Amino acid sequence: YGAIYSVSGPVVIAENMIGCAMYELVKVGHDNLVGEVIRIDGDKATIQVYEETAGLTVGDPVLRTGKPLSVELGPGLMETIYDGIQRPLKAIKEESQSIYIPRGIDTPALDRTIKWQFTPGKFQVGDHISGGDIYGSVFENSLISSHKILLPPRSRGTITWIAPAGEYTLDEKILEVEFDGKKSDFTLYHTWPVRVPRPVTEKLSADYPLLTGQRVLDALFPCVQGGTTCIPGAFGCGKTVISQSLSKYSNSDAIIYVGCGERGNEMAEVLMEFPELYTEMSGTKEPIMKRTTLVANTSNMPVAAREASIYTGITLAEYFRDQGKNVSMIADSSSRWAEALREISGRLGEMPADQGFPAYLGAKLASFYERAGKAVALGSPDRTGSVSIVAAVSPAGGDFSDPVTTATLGITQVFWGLDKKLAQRKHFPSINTSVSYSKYTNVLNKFYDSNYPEFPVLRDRMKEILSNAEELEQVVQLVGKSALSDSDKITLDVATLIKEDFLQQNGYSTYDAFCPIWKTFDMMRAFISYHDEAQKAVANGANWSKLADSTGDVKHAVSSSKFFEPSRGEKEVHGEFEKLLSTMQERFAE
Amino acid sequence: AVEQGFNVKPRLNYNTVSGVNGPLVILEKVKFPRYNEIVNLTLPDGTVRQGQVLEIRGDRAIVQVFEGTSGIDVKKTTVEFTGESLRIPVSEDMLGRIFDGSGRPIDNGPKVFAEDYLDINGSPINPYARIYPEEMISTGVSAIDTMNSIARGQKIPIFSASGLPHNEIAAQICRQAGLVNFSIVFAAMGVNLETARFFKQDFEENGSLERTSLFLNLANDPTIERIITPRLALTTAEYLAYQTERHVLTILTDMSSYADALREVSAAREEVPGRRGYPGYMYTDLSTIYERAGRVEGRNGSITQIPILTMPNDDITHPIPDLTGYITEGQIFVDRQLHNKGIYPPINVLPSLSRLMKSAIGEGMTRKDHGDVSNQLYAKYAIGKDAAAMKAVVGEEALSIEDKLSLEFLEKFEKTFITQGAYEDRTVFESLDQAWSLLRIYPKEMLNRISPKILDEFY
Amino acid sequence: AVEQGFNVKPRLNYNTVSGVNGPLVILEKVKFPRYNEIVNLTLPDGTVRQGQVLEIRGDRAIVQVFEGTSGIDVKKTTVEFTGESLRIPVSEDMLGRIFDGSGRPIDNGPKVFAEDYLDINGSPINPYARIYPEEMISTGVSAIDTMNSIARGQKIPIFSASGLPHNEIAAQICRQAGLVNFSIVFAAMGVNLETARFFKQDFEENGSLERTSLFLNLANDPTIERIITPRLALTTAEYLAYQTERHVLTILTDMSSYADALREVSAAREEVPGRRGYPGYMYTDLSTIYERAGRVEGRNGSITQIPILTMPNDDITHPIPDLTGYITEGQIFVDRQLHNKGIYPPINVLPSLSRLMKSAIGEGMTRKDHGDVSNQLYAKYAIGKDAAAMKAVVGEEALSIEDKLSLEFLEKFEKTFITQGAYEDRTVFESLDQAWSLLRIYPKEMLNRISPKILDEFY
Amino acid sequence: AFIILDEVIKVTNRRVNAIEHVIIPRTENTIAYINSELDELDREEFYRLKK
Ligand SMILES: Nc1ncnc2c1ncn2[C@@H]1O[C@H](COP(=O)(O)OP(=O)(O)O)[C@@H](O)[C@H]1O
Ligand SMILES: [Mg+2]
Repeated sequence: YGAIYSVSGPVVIAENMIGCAMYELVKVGHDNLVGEVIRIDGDKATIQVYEETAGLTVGDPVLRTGKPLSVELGPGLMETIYDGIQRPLKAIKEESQSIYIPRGIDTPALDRTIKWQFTPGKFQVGDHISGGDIYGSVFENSLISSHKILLPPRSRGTITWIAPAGEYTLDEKILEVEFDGKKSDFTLYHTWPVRVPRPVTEKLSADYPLLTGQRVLDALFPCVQGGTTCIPGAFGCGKTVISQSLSKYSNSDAIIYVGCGERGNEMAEVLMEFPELYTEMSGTKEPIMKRTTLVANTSNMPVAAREASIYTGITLAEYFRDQGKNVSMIADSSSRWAEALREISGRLGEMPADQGFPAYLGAKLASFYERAGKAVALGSPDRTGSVSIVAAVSPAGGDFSDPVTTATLGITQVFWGLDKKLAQRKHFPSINTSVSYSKYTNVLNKFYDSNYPEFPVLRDRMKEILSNAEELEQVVQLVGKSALSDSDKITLDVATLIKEDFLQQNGYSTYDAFCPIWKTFDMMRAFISYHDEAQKAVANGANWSKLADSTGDVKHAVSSSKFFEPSRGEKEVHGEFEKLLSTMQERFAE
Repeated sequence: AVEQGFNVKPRLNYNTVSGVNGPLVILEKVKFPRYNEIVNLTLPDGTVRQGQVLEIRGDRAIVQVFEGTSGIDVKKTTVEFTGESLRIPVSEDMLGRIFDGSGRPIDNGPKVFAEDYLDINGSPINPYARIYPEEMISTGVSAIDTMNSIARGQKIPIFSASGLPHNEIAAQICRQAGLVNFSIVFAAMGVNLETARFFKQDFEENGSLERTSLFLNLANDPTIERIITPRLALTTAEYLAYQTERHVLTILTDMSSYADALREVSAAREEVPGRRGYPGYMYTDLSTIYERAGRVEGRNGSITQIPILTMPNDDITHPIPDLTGYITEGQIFVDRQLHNKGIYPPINVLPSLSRLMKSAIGEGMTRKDHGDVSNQLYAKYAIGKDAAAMKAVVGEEALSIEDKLSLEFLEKFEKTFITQGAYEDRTVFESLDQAWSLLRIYPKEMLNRISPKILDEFY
Repeated sequence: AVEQGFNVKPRLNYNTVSGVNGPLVILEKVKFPRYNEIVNLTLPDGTVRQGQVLEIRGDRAIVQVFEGTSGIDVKKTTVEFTGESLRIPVSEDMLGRIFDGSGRPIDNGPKVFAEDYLDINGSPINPYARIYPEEMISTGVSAIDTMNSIARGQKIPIFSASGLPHNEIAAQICRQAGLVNFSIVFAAMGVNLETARFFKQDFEENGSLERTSLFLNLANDPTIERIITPRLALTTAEYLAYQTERHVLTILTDMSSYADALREVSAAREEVPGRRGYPGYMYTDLSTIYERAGRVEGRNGSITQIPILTMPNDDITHPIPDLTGYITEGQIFVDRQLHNKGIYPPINVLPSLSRLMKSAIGEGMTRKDHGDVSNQLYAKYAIGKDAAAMKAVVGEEALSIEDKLSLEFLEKFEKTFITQGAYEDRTVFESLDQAWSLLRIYPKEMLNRISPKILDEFY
Repeated sequence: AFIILDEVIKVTNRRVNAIEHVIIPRTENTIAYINSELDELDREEFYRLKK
């Protein structure tokens, strides 16, 4: 039982506290505001309070909880909204019955009143169970039809008693583990520190791709189920829109939408839009909120909660990976996580290193990003999970020289750079093709050879065409496009068509909200075939002006290929592109 | 039944002052100091100045004096600790009242008969209790009503510079900001008497004094009260919009001056500074101010912030406009180049943005062509700017037919579509029709951004 | 030799821990705290964490424990002082093993059976004992081995952007490096885990591990271990080359990551950042790390170095590239344009050069035509780039014969010569034969930089 | 053809002279001014950190 000796804002300094440990949650103030000890200068212990410090006096009691920042992993978190810590916003609103968030409210992270259906696994009484093993399967939602009740890691022993199949709550004990003499009891849920990576048996090389839906991403700069991506760009540029596109339409079996340093209306829009959309991943179409978790931390919440929400989201995604679900966490404003870190460092007084950011920014970002990757969860039965980290970065002023942008760029494998010039012209997704890259093409060659063999060649051809046309456009701006070669004009026209009808899609329009892998491959083949036909016909001797005048119909058909609706299914859409290739081949004869 | 309590709490008068560094007064022997607590500094002259506690040691309590530290001594200055944070007396009678930066009335009227005392800092509105703003405000400005739409519950600042008519544009929006009436809570933070008188005259002529509240912290007023003014105005707006179910249109002006006040306080505290000396927590403070605007579940009211931000050197990369654009839901960009060209409103549509346009400019709410027309106008205006640069650098004859058409489109877009003049009141549908008249210059083949169905229907 | 090691030195266990600020652990009442002394903290939970002391005072040491300070308690935290700085147990058998950032083997094999304990800092090489690099190290990368030669004992860095395959080129060079005995020492710092496993399986499955002492340091691995890793690699290289008489060719990866680690280590000691946030003594630290390489007169071994940087924002004016270019001789550039246009290696020869190339490309070593062929290839590649730019300006037909042939050479050069499979090995002689095959599309008179005797004998 | 070539050559030579004499000093001076301004900002940040 300590006492506040200083407040000076969000960072209280409680005195007469011996035995404290770093990043230990104390209960500051009479309202039991939670905190995290971040400097122990002897008896005193600097504490970053996760709530609004306004009224804390010198002499209020501070007590040490005896546990680092821990989330309540378990069934009950598949449609809820969580604050920077793990506090159900719906439960807070239903309990306090107020439009605001009550200060220091203590609501359990999981609903203890919901009776969860339980069905025991292959493990029986007397068997030797290891941490991470499965001993149950709780039916949570229609989409999450089997929430495996994992035995907590770093907790093993011999099963002494297991509950039979029935409806249990989150507080009723389900398993009794003998362990080394001390018979522990395990309920449905289990806590786990957020800054400690969840154990895995062995991480693997992520192979299957994360189908973002966006043509630019999924074609030129692909991501894999388990990869780390960044989407840096100034305010605007569509970082949040790309994030929500991968949140709505993706191949992931679960998703944690972290919103650190994000507008409250962004979370409101997510909560209003997600229940409308449906996916057929399960047997029948089910709402998105049955497989989406929101760690929503608005920008006005304390910077400590901004720091904590990233780790809470990543550890929830790690839990759902340990269950064997291909998760794709989408962090929003990792630059705002870095800004919260910078503010905390400034309040502490630590010397900033790069552009005001703390020196350990790179270490923190690496520790957060390394939690990703496909991995086999420890314990039996074996099952493979994945945590794709699609984190959005918002560098100050739109310059990619920011310290957070540089650290994230060095750490991650994919980079969907956005350009303010393209964003302002409403050329969304506004991907800066020159700078954007993906290091997962070498891995994805295998999947492409399996599914769409011509995809890597077409992607390389389009990248070469875009680079050549960028060089030609620079030369045109330099020299007034005087007596340009016929092939050069062909490349310029084809690349302009590609930029205006393949790299530009309205993510909110019904037809181009989601471009599947098959549709984008067919469109890529159509564009490449059009370019090749123009090249061959002009090399035969045809003038490019007359050829364009004659093939304007084919060009308009290739343009309308973006208007082709993917809702018709593969059979209808693939046949439609078959006619386009036939029409394109017909113009070659003429 | 409303529960309000009669209670008398004695307040300690601390004569011990041990430092008056800058705008900060440092006490020495405070008994159990309370963070963010209002104190009254009885000067030796006799006048009392409000103060707020920014940091407490074991016995010290650093106090920032809102009315400045000019005239504060140590021997005869007594600090009276009120024991509670600042609570502005809010009432439905505040409409039609003109208050100072510290909430004291200056309209030659009585002190507000308090209906309740609300904390200035407020509380974070529950994200689950928020409503996505979908109702589009049909501001008379064509450059806004089209191509950057404002909704009820949006926080859309006006990024301007020194000399640009940001005051005129915001006053125009306030005059004509109906749906496709709005109560106004106007917060003045260090603006000059010219701007304050313009706004007051603007409201009186349009009849807004029946339903407006002004917090005029003029340039003559102390600079530290620029910190307290926006919180007062926004808690008044929150009270009206939620507890009264009104539709408040909060108009903050000189948020750059507010940030300068923060920098003055941050520099005095010797805290570790951010970019350009601004506090490292300026993002959090600006977010706390901005995020007090939006619609709330159950309540039938809303807050629509339009904070007039003046970029210091017309550079959007400055920390204040950067953080404001990162926090808020868009921005209205006022262009010095357009003002030099003589275009009013000089709203540069390209840097301007409205994140709620996507949901507020759909079918049903407005015409089915709003989004397509906005995207096409944006694309053609960008092409026009590129063509103007090409004409400036390379010879004009080298420009293609598309380049010449796009130059003509830029000329008629800036000189006929953006140019509106005050009191014009272009309806959203009329603005869309004029935008189509602009887009009819191009053949239907060139209009890539327009969907084929809309192109067939409206061209 | 090493016989004084038969001494048992008791280790002081200090329970006294004054403060725990950030990544540091501030002790108190220490007996005699040696600077840079390795420290083994014992957390109350029982976990042991290594540490290195940063600042020393009177009976007070600031220990910068690895893996952060999460869990460090003042009351119960034993601190064990190893009265010696960090040292690695070098051996001739550590060729074929993989070690962590701290020098701990992460192979399935045992801890390395020591032959000596060398201080990781090392001692500067006597300039009077240093020898000008003479012979060539053959690299499978034809572009490097032909146009930017690597001489035994020089420091030639590879400059790359973030997305370019600098790590893949590093693995290729480590797999295919050889003399035209050899023992590569590989150090990767701040490397992503996918790239680390890529290095693991590549070196294990291509037989390159029997000659490589791989030093992998993960991005999530301790930052002080990231500092230590290049020192470890250079100490192992010094051992092998000078006390074993073999050639090493260390390949340090992510000098940008090492610089960021240096940034964090410097700012933890309360030091102002230098120009771009990096410490001012970054030049001295990088000079130590680089100049730890080179040949010596007494010994027949050599230490070549290929520190592979990652230029932030692809800026050469960046401090890490600037200081690396200053200290090292030559530079190899990986080009984003080349990466977009094609496949490995995206190395462009126009900005990439080797300063001691003339020594490596000699008469007795490799072939006598190497210098002439490389100069001719560079000149004709420059002319090909000029012709490619000129074609879109003055039309394809109007280009001269020496420009059309140069364009054809540029195509066959960027598409066949530079373009190399990630697994195919090109000897120096085979690369020169291919270079001649490209150069034979010209008339014998066109090739002007090549000596007439070489032209008569090879063309 | 000679007249057209003379006009084109005159326009091109005027363009080269303009590019060099105007743009290259202009862009070089802009680069120098930007470098000086960011150097001043870095110096101010360094002074604040030293304080
Ligand atoms: N793919 C897209 N399709 C349609 N509109 C987009 C797309 N990407 C961005 N936008 C537009 O950009 C605006 C703001 O983008 P947003 O993602 O909110 O920026 P930020 O990343 O700064 O949050 C939105 O109003 C939206 O209409
Ligand atoms: Mg966002």
